[PDB]
Parts: sequence; structure tokens; C-alpha cells
Amino acid sequence: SAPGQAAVASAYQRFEPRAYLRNNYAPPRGDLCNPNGVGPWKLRCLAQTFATGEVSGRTLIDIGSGPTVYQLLSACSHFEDITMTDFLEVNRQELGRWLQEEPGAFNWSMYSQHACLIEGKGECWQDKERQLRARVKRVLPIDVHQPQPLGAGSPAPLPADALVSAFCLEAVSPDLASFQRALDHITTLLRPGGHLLLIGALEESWYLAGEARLTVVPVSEEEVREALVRSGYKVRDLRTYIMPAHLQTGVDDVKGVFFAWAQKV
Amino acid sequence: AYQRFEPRAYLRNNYAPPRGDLCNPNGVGPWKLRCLAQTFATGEVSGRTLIDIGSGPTVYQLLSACSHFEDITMTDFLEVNRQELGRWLQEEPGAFNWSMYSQHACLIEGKGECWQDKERQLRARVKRVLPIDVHQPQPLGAGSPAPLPADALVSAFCLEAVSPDLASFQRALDHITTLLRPGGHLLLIGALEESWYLAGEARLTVVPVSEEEVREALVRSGYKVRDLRTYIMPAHLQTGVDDVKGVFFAWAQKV
Ligand SMILES: Nc1ncnc2c1ncn2[C@@H]1O[C@@H](CSCCNC[C@@H]2Cc3ccc([N+](=O)[O-])cc3CN2)[C@@H](O)[C@H]1O
Ligand SMILES: Nc1ncnc2c1ncn2[C@@H]1O[C@@H](CSCCNC[C@@H]2Cc3ccc([N+](=O)[O-])cc3CN2)[C@@H](O)[C@H]1O
Repeated sequence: SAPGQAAVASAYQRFEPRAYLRNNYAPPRGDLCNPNGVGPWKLRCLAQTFATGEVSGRTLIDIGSGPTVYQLLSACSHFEDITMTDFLEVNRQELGRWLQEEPGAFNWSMYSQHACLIEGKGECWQDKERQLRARVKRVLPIDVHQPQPLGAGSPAPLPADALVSAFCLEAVSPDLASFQRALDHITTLLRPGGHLLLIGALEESWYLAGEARLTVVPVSEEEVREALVRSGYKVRDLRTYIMPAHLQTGVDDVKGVFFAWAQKV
Repeated sequence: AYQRFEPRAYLRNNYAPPRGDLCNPNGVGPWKLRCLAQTFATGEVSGRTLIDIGSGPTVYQLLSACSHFEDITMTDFLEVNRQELGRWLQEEPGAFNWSMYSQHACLIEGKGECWQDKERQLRARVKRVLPIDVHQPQPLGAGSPAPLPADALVSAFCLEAVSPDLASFQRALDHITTLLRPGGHLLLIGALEESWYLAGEARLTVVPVSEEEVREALVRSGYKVRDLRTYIMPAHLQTGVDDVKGVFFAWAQKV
């Protein structure tokens, strides 16, 4: 078990946040004007799920935030305490730049505007970002391969009412078995009856983050569903987006994207 | 007097904060955008061609209009305003940033449209920017490139701001009304009970008008008033740039 993990940790030492941001969150993949694009689909899954009112509580943990905040734009009106996490210091620093409203931070304002647009409440994007910054109460190291991903007696309020995780588990797991165990490990962080929102890449074997070319376990929708069931979830929603050819740039070999809403039993 | 009008001062006074803060939905900017959006959302204001009367250096007043009219003419009395418009239309250097207004129009309209697509459509549909003088019986002169008669007019904060008194305001309205097809629509926005405003070195005289006065003026020009509403200016938006008391929005139909 330890070998595959050592390979993952080593490969991530070359991960370049800015290149990763450019590849995935600037145009063309970061084009929010095309409703058929992947950015709008992700934001829609999240906004629609939170719009049900069924996913709420006091505390939320984002698992493997990397250098991004988009996955929390709709969530942040429903949780007063948000923990963001990442394995890499360089990503935690990138989140820090953004938290401090630095220029030189990545500009999420197009995503914030798009979230305001689809949430349909007339909120301005500046109020949305102010609220996300207020509700993020800590940014913590994490390793999903450890039985306690946050370490012993972490700062984070546990158990959490909800988890969010985008493009983390399949990107740090050498094989399906590692992915299943990682899912079990983060599932310990979640209250029974709590909710997990999982976004990830389907049938991907690599992606680029600068010099770093990371190896990814290719997973199918069926594999994700079965993993959720095995970890003790009821699957409420599991959607697939098929990556259009024009978005099939050379930054990865992804075939689609999945969104799962699961409730822990 | 208008010869000392400074577009950048005017923009700063009226379209930068506090008056240009769009975050609070009780502000004047959001109220104006809502009047315009709700009106066009009815479907009753439609056609091929539209003229914006006295555009000055602003485009917000056409953000909801532009998806209902394929040919748009913008107008102003002053070359310096016409150049400021040109800088924004051609995406030139130092153009005013209207993106907050574009974004808010998209939010209000509720169609999920992105603000870059809205600006793109506005820029595509504005075919020309022309001189205009509403004091002339033919405000656009004879044989102007503008298709006439227009199917719709929009005019925000022009007639009361260029008229010394109610009689002049009425005549200016009669004048622009000749540009409008019978059965066509006028969307008129303006200041209530204002007597002056500043634009840098220019101090401009305004005729103070009431809601009743505007209604009466419309009827006299031959319009049926479909809608007329008032925004009362809150104290935190009462700055030193004018003495405005309120803003009116009128939707009128020529008959
Ligand atoms: N042991 C660990 N525990 C927790 N997190 C860890 C661990 N090791 C690395 N990490 C952390 O997880 C990393 C996750 S970044 C996302 C990687 N996903 C792969 C790739 C990216 C991507 C992104 C967006 C889209 N899209 O279309 O919107 C598609 C794709 C294609 N897939 C990173 O922050 C790393 O630092
Ligand atoms: N003879 C003419 N014919 C046509 N246009 C002409 C003529 N002479 C001058 N012009 C043209 O008309 C002008 C219109 S802009 C200034 C209007 N002044 C009213 C002032 C501005 C304002 C704006 C917004 C708000 N608000 O709270 O939303 C409040 C206020 C307060 N009132 C200007 O572009 C000028 O160039």
C-alpha cells in the first residue's frame, strides 16, 4: 500500500498551482459563457443541489481544495463554518492569497458572477466572495490516505455536517482499491446522515500541472457508485458530463466528469 | 454651458460609488436597470430600430433593450460624449468600465446570460453614434443615417437637463416624438425636482419637474402612459453633485 502512495506524494512535489489554474480554470475550459461547457455544468450541479435546501448545517469540509474556491461558491450560504484543505503547502498559500484579497491572487470573479447568476437571488458577486471569505475558518493540511486524514485532534470541528471534494480522490489514488480506502477515510469525517458532494474525472489516466504529469486512476460512473455504496452512502444523484472534443486539449486525457450527491447512513 | 461638460466627471459623479454601487438592491442603479428589464420582459416593446436620445457617455440604458432591437442609434449633443461612447463601443484604451452594469442586467433579466455576451450583443447592434439637438424641430437634422421613423426611443436624463423650463421640456419632447413611429414606444428616465447638477467645471441648470408634470407632458405630446413610477432618492445618495429628489421612469406609447 505504501509504495503507490509514495509515488503519488513524490509526483505532487512538482505540481504547479498556476499552471493547474491555467489548464483548468482559464479559457477554454474556464469559459463560462458557453452553457454547454464544463465550468457551467459543475456550478449548476452544485447550485441545484444546494437549492433543494436538503444540504445544510453548521460545518463543511472541502477535501483537497487545491488552489480553487469555485466548489464552495454555492455552499457558503448554507454553512457558517468552512474548512478548506490540501496536501500541498503551495496550494494552501494560493488560497491564502485569495483569502487576503490580494492582487496576484487568482481571479475567481467570473465564477462568483456565474454562481450568482444561476442561484437566481440577485446577489452581487462581491457580496458572494465576501461571504465565502468570512465563512472559511481555517485552511489545513490533509492526506486522504491516512486513516485520519486531518491528523490527530485536528483543529477542524468533527464530525462535519457536509463534505465537498472535487477532483481529489481519483487524482491521488494509484488504483481503485486506494480510491475506495480514501473514500472510507474521509467518510470518517462526516456525521451519519451528513452529505458528500463529489466531483471528479471519469476514465482519466493523467493530467498536467506544469512540469508535473500526474498519474490518475481511471474510474467509471459504475465504479464511483459502487464505491459510495461500499463506504456506507445512499446515492441521491450521480450525473455525467461528456467532455466535448474541443475541450479535449492536451492538459489531460479525461473523457467526462461526474457529480455525485451522497448521503451517509 | 454644456461646452464645459466633462464626461469623466459626470461618470464619476453618477456611475461610480455610492450612486454606482449596484450591490444594494435599494440603490438607484438597480432600480433603473429593473425598470428597463421588466419593461422589455413584457414583450410589448419590440421592432427593428431604436434610437437612444441624449446618450451622453453611458450605455447602461441599452443593456436590456439591445436583445429586442437589431439596429440601434445612440446620440449626443456633444462630440466629447460621442468619443467616450466610441471608446467603449470599439473596446479602445481607457474606455469606461460598464461591466458591473452588464453583470447586473444579466442577473436581473434571469436568462442565465453571461455579461460578455450581453456587451457583445450591445456593441454589435449599435450601428452608429450621431449628433443630436432636441431643441431642433428635426433633432437629427435632415437626411440622417438613422432609419426613421424608429420603432422605439429611449431617453434617460436628457430632456429636463437641457430645458430651462416646463415649456421647453414639452417642446423638446414634441420634437423627439417626431422620430417615433405611431404605435411605437418611448422609455423615458429622468430626474425629479432637480434644479442643477455638476459635471466637472460645468454647472448645469435643470428644470425641476414632478411626476404629474411628466405625465401631463407625455399626454400632450400624444402618448398613452403605460407606466410611470418614482424612486425617492435616499439620503445616503444625496451628495454634492446635484440636488435631485427622485428619479422617474415612464413607459409611453405613441398614438
Ligand atoms: N494524499 C493527498 N490527500 C489529499 N489531497 C491530495 C493528496 N495528494 C495530492 N493532493 C491534492 O489533490 C490535488 C487535486 S487537484 C485536481 C486533480 N484532478 C485531476 C485532473 C484536474 C482537473 C480539474 C478540473 C477539471 N475540469 O474539467 O473542471 C478536470 C480535471 C482533470 N483531472 C491537489 O490539490 C493535490 O495537492
Ligand atoms: N440640446 C441637446 N440635445 C440633446 N442632448 C443634449 C443637448 N444639450 C445637452 N445634451 C446632452 O444631454 C446630457 C444628458 S446627461 C446629464 C443629465 N443631467 C441630469 C443629472 C444626471 C443624473 C444621472 C443619474 C442620476 N441617477 O441618480 O441615476 C441622477 C442624475 C441627476 N441629474 C448630456 O449628455 C448632454 O450632452
